[PDB]
Amino acid sequence: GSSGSSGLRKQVEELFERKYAQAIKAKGPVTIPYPLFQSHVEDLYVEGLPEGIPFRRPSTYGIPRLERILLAKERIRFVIKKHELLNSTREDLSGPSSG
Repeated sequence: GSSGSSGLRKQVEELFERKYAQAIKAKGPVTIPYPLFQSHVEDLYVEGLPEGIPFRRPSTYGIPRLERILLAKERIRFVIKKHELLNSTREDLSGPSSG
């Protein structure tokens, strides 16, 4: 039972952020606001997703569900209609360093 080194979730986790970061040309690790997006799904929403797989924490999706998301990565896309909507919320991350 060894996990960590390369994992679907991680793959998606990095992907999700990646796409998002791309939408903001971010060469760094960014966080995806589930609320800001949930409260504003008419502005902030993920696209290119496969069928039967919405835009939610990849820490829930099934092993097979993730794979697809990775297979749709080519299509996957993050539309940031409202940018400001993002800004303002708490500011400052503060925590450990991941890379």
